[PDB]
Amino acid sequence: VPQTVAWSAKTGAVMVLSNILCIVAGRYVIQVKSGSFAGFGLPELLASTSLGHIVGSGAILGLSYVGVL
Amino acid sequence: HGRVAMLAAAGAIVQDIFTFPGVKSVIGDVKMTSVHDKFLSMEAGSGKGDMAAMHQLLLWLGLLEIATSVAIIQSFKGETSRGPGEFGFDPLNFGKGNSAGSDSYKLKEIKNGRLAMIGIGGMVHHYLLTGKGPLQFLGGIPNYKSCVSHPDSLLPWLFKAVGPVLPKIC
Amino acid sequence: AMSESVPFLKKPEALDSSMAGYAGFDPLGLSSIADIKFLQESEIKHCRIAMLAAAGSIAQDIFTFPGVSKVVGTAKMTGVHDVLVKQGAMGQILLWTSFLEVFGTIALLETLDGKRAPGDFKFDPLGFSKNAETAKRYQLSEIKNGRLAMLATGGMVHGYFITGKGPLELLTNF
Amino acid sequence: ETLNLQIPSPTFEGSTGGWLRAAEVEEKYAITWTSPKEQVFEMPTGGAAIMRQGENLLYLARKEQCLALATQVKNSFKITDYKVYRIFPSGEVQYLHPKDGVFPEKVNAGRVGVGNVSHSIGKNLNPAQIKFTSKSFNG
Amino acid sequence: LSVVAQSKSDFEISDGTPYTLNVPLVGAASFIGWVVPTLLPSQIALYGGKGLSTAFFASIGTNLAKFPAPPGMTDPFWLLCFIWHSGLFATMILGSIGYNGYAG
Amino acid sequence: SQFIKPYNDDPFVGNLATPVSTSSFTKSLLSNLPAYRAGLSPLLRGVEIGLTHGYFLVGPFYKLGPLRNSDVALLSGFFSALGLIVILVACLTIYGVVSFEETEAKDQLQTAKGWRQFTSGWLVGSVGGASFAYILISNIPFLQTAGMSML
Amino acid sequence: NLAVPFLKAPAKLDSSMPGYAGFDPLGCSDFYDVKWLQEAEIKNGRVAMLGVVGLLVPEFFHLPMYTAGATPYESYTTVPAFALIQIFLGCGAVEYFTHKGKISPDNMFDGGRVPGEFGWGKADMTMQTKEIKNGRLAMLAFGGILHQQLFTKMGTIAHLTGGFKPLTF
Ligand code: CLA
Ligand code: CLA
Ligand SMILES: CCCCCCCCCCCCCCCCCC(=O)OC[C@H](CO[C@@H]1O[C@H](CO)[C@H](O)[C@H](O)[C@H]1O)OC(=O)CCCCCCCCCCCCCCCCC
Ligand SMILES: CC1=C(C#C/C(C)=C/C=C/C(C)=C/C=C/C=C(C)/C=C/C=C(\C)C#CC2=C(C)C[C@@H](O)CC2(C)C)C(C)(C)C[C@H](O)C1
Ligand SMILES: CC1=C(C#C/C(C)=C/C=C/C(C)=C/C=C/C=C(C)/C=C/C=C(C)/C=C/C2=C(C)CCCC2(C)C)C(C)(C)C[C@H](O)C1
Ligand SMILES: CC1=C(C#C/C(C)=C/C=C/C(C)=C/C=C/C=C(C)/C=C/C=C(C)\C=C\C2=C(C)CCCC2(C)C)C(C)(C)C[C@H](O)C1
Repeated sequence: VPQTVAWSAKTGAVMVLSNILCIVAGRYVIQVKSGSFAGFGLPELLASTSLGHIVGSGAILGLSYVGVL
Repeated sequence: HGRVAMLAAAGAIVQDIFTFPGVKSVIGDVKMTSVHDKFLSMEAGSGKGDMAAMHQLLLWLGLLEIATSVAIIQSFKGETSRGPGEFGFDPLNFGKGNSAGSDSYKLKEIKNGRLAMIGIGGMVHHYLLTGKGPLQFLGGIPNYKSCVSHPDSLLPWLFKAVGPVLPKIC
Repeated sequence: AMSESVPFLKKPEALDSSMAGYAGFDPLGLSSIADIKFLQESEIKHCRIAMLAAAGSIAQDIFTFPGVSKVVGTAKMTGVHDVLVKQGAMGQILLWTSFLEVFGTIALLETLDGKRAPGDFKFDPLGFSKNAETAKRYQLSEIKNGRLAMLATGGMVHGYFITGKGPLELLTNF
Repeated sequence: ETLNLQIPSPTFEGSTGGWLRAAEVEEKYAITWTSPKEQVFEMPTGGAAIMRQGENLLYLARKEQCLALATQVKNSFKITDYKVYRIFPSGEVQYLHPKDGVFPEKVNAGRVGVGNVSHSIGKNLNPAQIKFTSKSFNG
Repeated sequence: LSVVAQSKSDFEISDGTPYTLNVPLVGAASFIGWVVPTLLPSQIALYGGKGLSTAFFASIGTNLAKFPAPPGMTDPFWLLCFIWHSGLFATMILGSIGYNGYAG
Repeated sequence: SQFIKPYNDDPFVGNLATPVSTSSFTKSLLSNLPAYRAGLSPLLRGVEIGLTHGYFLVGPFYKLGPLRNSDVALLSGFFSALGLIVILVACLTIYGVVSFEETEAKDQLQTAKGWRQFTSGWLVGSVGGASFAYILISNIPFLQTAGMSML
Repeated sequence: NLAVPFLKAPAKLDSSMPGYAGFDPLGCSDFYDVKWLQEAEIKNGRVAMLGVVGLLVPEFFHLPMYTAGATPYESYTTVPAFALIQIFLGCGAVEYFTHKGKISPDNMFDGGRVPGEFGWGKADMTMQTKEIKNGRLAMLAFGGILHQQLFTKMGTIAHLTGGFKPLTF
C-alpha cells in the first residue's frame, strides 16, 4: 500500500503552494472572466482553489508515494 | 558469358597445373567443380567451417555486377551512347586511345569468348564423368579405362539417367 | 556526361564537382532518394566520428590514461565500452555529445533551409584555413581521411571481433 | 441556343459520386442555370456545392441527375432558368429540357401527341388474338 | 520509401499542393522528445531498474545475441517494444502536427 | 493547407486527388511500374509482370499444397504454379479476343496486337519466374524451410 | 550571432542589453517578449545568488532557533514547514509590492519600468553586465551545489576540503 502520512505543516506547505500556483495560473489561463485585481471574482477564486485542492491532493499523495513527503 | 568462360577455362587449366600455397592442405585432392563444393561445405551459411572463399568471390563480383546492372539498364533504354561490353577497362593502352578497342580486337574477344564457352562446357562435363580434370583428360585420350573417384556434385539428380537409360561406360 | 569513378555509368544528376570529395560515385542513385545536403552533413558527421574512432583505437593501443588500467583489466576495444557503462565514462560522453547534437540538430535544419554549409560549424580556432586555397584542400583531405577512417574503424573493430587483439596487437602479433 | 462551354462551374471540392468512364465514351449531360446569389445547394451526386452568382454549369452522367437538381433548384431557390443538354463524345451537344422553350406541364401549340390511344385501357386486345400476328394489342 | 528534408524539394503531398514533410526534424525531435523522458527509471520487473527506452534498448541486444531465435511470448521485449513505439508514434504524429502546422 | 482536391482540376469527375491517389510517392511508383513505365513494349511489360507473378506463385503451392510433406513438394508446387499460369494465360487470351477490335496499333496495352504481345510476354516470364524460384528453392535449404534451418 | 557562430544572429537582441553575448540558439526571444525574458533572467539570477550563500553559510553557522538537519539543502525538512510557508507568502508580498500590482507579461513594463530596476538605482551598462553574469554563474552553481549536497548527503565545503568523493546515486 502506498505510504501516506498524517497531516503536518509539510502537507500544508504543498497544499498552500498548489493553491497559489493555480490562483496565478487561473489569472493567466481562464479565458472568460492590477494582475490579480482586474476582473477577479468568487467563481474565478473558487475554481482556482478547487484545482489547487485537486493538484495539491495529487502532489501530496505522489510525494508521499515516492518518499519526498 | 564469353569473358566469364575465358576466365573459367584458363582457371581450370592453371588449377590443374598448380595450386596456391596452403590450398592443398584445406581442400585436398578435388579438381574442378568439386573444389567449388569443397569450399562450400566449409563456409558459414552454406556449410559449417572457418572459410569464406566462394562467398568473398560472390561479394565482390556482386558489387561489380550490380554496378553493371545499372550500366546495362541505362544502355538498354538509350540513355547512353555506350557499346556492349565497354566498361572503360583498358589500363594498359591497347586500343590506342579508346577503351572500347579496335574492331579487330573486339572481334577477337567475341570469337575467343565463344570458343571458351564451348571449351569450358566440355571440360566441366568431362570432369563430371571421368573426374580427371583438363590435363589428365587430354593426356588420357583412351578414357573411361581408368578414372578418378570423384564426388557427386551439388546437383546429383542430373547424373541419374547416365546409368539407367544411357550406357554408363564408366 | 559519364561518372569519373565508374566509367560505364552516367554522371549522377544530384552530384556536382563543387562538392568536396566528389568523384561521381553514386551508382545506386541514393543522392536522389534523400536530399544531397542532408547526405553531405550525414557523411561528414560519420567522417569525423570515425576519424576519432580510428585514432581512439590506435591510441588506446599505444597508451592509456592514468588509472584506466585500474578500472579496465583485460577489456580492449569494445569490452571497455561494456565495463565503462558500469562506470560513468560512457554516460558522460553520451550526455555531452548529445548536448552538442541539440545544436547540431538546429544547424542541420539551418543547412536544410540553405543558410549553412553541411559539416560547417565555424570551428577554426587556429586559423588553418585562412589562406582560402588551403581551405579547399583541407576540405578534400577531411573527407578523404574521413572516408578512410570509416572503412578503417570498421576494419579494426571487425579484426578485433575475430581475434580480440586490437589494431596494433593484430599487427605486432600476426 | 448552343451550350456556351465557357460558363463557370459551381464551386465544388469534388466527390467520388461524379461521372465515370461511360460519360467520356458514351454521353454526358449538362445543366445550366442563372443564380441571383452565391449560395449553397446540394449536389445530386454527393455533398454540397456553392452556385456562383450569375450563370452556372454542371456535368452529370444521367439525365435524371440533371433534372433532380433542376427540381431542387426550382423548389428552394426559385430558379426556373435551367436548360439541360445531352453531350456526345463526338462534340455534338443536344438540347433536352425544356424541349421547346415551355415546360412540359404547360401546353404548347405544335406539340404532337405521341403514345395516345383512342380507347380506354380496358379495350385492348387479348394476347391470344394477336398471337403469331404482328397486330398491336392497343386495338 | 523516401524521406523529404525541411529544404524545398518538388515533393507534393497531393495533386497540386507541395508540402514540406519535415522527416529529419520531426523524426529527430520526436525520437529525442520521447526517449529522454522515457529514461525515467522504475524498479519494476519489466523495466528491471532502467527506463522504458533503456530496458527496451537492453532487450534489443539480448535478443540480438540469440540472433536466429525470436523473443518468447513472456519475454519482456514485446511489451517494451509495443509501449516504446506507441509513445514514439504518438510523439511523431503530434510532432508532425506541431511542426508542420504551427510552423513555430 | 488542404490535402484533398478535385481530380485533375475537375470537381465533377467521380474521383478525388488524395495523398494515396496523387502524392509524388504514388505517382513515382505508378509511373515506374511495368504496366505504366514509358519506353516499354507491351511484350516487355508482360515479361516483367510475368517474372514477378510466376516467382511468388511457386511458394504457396509448395509450402501449403497437398504434397507439401512429401519429397515431391517442390515438383508438385512448380507444376501447380505452371497449371495456374496456363489457366491464367487462357484468361488473358480470351480477354483479348472479346475486348479489342483488330487494328494495326501494337505499342499500347489496350490493343488487339498489344494485348497479344503482353500475353506472350506474361506466359514466358511467368514460366521463367516460376522456374527461377524452383531452382533457388531446390538448392538453398534456407528457402525450403521458413528460415528454420538456423534454429 | 557571436556565441554560436554556425547559427544566425537572433536579431531580437543587441549589445545594448546588459549581459548580451548573442547566445540565443533556440530562439526563445522570438517567441516571448524580451522584457519579460530579461526580467526573468535577472530575478532567477538574484534568487540563485542568495541561494548559493543559502547553501554555503548554514554549514558553518545555523540559527539557534532551528536544527540544521544534515546538509543546508536537507534543512528544509527539519525547520518548521510553516516557517517556509511564511517565507513563501512574504516573498509573495514583496512581489506584489516591488511590482506595483503588475504581475503578468501584459501588465509589467507599462510605465517604462526597466527589467532589472526595482528602484534601487541606475547603473552603468558594465555594472548591469556584472550583475547578470554573476547571476548566471550562481544559477549554475546553485544547481551544482544543491545536487552535490543531495548526492553526497554531506555539506559542500566539508566535501570539498575532505576527500572529494564523486557524486553517486
Ligand atoms: C507527445 C508529445 C507531444 C505533445 C503532448 C505535444 C503537445 C502540444 N504541442 Mg508539441 N511537439 C512535439 C510533441 C508533442 N507536442 C514534438 C516532438 C515536436 C517537434 C517536431 C513538437 C512541436 C510543436 C510545435 C512547433 C508546436 C507544438 C504545439 C503543441 C500544443 C498544441 C498543438 C498540438 O500538437 O496539439 C496536441 C494537443 C494536445 C496534446 C492536447 C489534447 C489532449 C489530448 C488528450 C491529446 C493526447 C494525445 C496523446 C494521447 C498524448 C500522448 C503523450 C505520450 C504518451 C506520447 C500541445 C501542447 C504548439 C503550441 O501550442 O505551442 C506551444 C506549437 O506551436 N508542438
Ligand atoms: C505568493 C507567491 C508568489 C507570487 C504571487 C509571485 C509572483 C511573481 N513572481 Mg515570484 N517567487 C516567489 C513567490 C511568489 N512570486 C518565491 C517564494 C520565489 C522563490 C524565492 C519566487 C521566485 C521567482 C523567480 C525566480 C521569478 C519570479 C517571477 C514572478 C512573476 C511571475 C510569476 C507569477 O505571477 O507567479 C508565479 C509564481 C508563483 C505562483 C510562486 C513561485 C514560487 C516558486 C516557483 C515555487 C514553485 C514550486 C514548483 C517548482 C513550481 C513548478 C510547477 C510544477 C512543476 C509543480 C511575479 C511577479 C518570475 C518573473 O518573471 O519575474 C518577474 C521569475 O523569474 N519569482
Ligand atoms: C537474371 C539473374 C539476376 C540475378 C543473378 C545473380 C546470380 C547469377 C549468377 C549465379 C552463378 C553463380 C552462383 C552463385 C549462387 C549464389 C547462391 C547464393 O548466394 O544465395 C543467396 C540467397 C541465400 O542463399 C544462401 O543463404 C545462406 C544463409 O541462409 C548463406 O548465407 C549463403 O550466403 C547463401 O548461399 O539465396 C537467395 O538469394 C534467395 C532469393 C532472395 C531471398 C530473400 C529472402 C527471402 C525473402 C522472402 C520474404 C518474402 C515474403 C515471404 C512470404 C511468407 C513466407 C513464409
Ligand atoms: C582486356 C584488358 C586486360 C586483360 C585481361 C585478361 C586476364 C584476359 C584473359 C584472357 C583469356 C584467359 C582468354 C582465354 C580464352 C580460352 C580459350 C579460347 C580456350 C578455350 C578451351 C578450349 C577450346 C579447349 C579445350 C579442352 C577440351 C574440351 C577437353 C580438356 O580435357 C582439355 C582441352 C583444353 C584440350 C589487361 C589487364 C591486359 C589490360 C588491357 O589493356 C585490357
Ligand atoms: C556491437 C558491440 C559494440 C560496438 C561497436 C562498433 C564500433 C561497431 C562499428 C561497426 C562498423 C563501423 C562496421 C563497418 C563496416 C564497413 C563496411 C562493411 C564497408 C565495407 C566496404 C566495401 C564492402 C567495399 C567498398 C568499395 C570497394 C573498395 C570496392 C568497390 C567500390 C566500393 C563500393 C567503394 C559495443 C561498443 C556495444 C561493444 C559490444 O561488446 C559489441
Ligand atoms: C561450379 C559447379 C557446376 C558447374 C558448371 C558449368 C560451368 C557448366 C557448363 C556447362 C556448359 C557451358 C555446357 C556447354 C554447352 C554447349 C553445347 C552443348 C553446344 C552443343 C552442340 C552444338 C551442335 C553446337 C553447335 C554449333 C557449331 C558446331 C557451329 C554451327 C553453329 C552451332 C549450332 C552454334 C555444377 C553444375 C557441376 C554443380 C557443381 O556442384 C558446382
